[PDB]
Amino acid sequence: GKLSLQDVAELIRARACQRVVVMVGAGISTPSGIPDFRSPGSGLYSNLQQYDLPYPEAIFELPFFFHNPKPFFTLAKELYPGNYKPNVTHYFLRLLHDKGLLLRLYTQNIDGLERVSGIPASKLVEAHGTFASATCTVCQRPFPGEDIRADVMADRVPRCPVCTGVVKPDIVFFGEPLPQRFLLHVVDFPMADLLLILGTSLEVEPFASLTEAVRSSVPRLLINRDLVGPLAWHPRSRDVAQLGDVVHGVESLVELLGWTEEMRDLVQRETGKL
Ligand SMILES: CCNC(=O)c1ccc(C(=O)NCCC2CCN(c3ncnc4cc(C(N)=O)sc34)CC2)s1
Ligand SMILES: [Zn+2]
Repeated sequence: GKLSLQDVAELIRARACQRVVVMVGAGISTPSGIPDFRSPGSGLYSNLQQYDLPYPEAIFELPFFFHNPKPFFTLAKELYPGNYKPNVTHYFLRLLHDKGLLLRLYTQNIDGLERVSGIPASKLVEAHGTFASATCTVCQRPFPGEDIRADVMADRVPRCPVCTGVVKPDIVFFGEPLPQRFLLHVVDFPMADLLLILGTSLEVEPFASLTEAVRSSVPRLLINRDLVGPLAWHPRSRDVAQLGDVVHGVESLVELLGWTEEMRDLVQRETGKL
């Protein structure tokens, strides 16, 4: 350091960074048409009427859900795969994976767009869960998300064929532990050679501490509206910030990498398929 974005693009082009750990949050999917839930006016938590919620947290609370699962299932029908499309940020991470450089992608999002973009499940830590599978709330039988799709789209509350309990998509609700796959962090963070943080400032724990868990010389590259959170509170000499609009930050890195044409082709193939 002091490193630039171009310096990092060169280390990626040289394949000196081949165990990239990526952490992403809400800021990467606003260009797909999903506002952060906290956005005034447009965000889930400011639209209690269209979900029929009595206060915003209730949508991810287990006792409310048991009392009335319909608000959560309205969200599930909106966020279920096929409604929103990944954007260039997600396709960039797909390209990182197709090139052999992605160790893990840790996502705070529940929109499932990393998996839609074609990154395999084994590369993802969906830290707040996923619509891609569901579990009986009573007997714990697992179901593929496709298996409750028809119910979700027809506004029926899916039921378990063994015990008749309600079947809930595998979103982690308030107060529940993170998914067991979260503890891959123990193995992945000491091993990362490049930490890439997109569309989140990682203020909330246990994510916040993870930013310090990479080794001393690992570059940490933040592509985010602003430099806040733990990278700001405790800067390291190989940190890079690319601020402002995350799509422009990522298009800029894609060009420095020489992947712009390869990105255009990938986005054409995929949005074809969708
Ligand atoms: C420490 C043990 N458990 C925990 O720390 C937690 C368990 C459950 C937690 C929780 O917040 N559950 C609700 C799901 C979250 C998903 C991400 N989230 C978001 N907030 C704001 N905007 C967005 C946008 C999202 C998207 N685009 O998918 S997710 C999300 C907050 C609710 S936090
Ligand atoms: Zn059951």
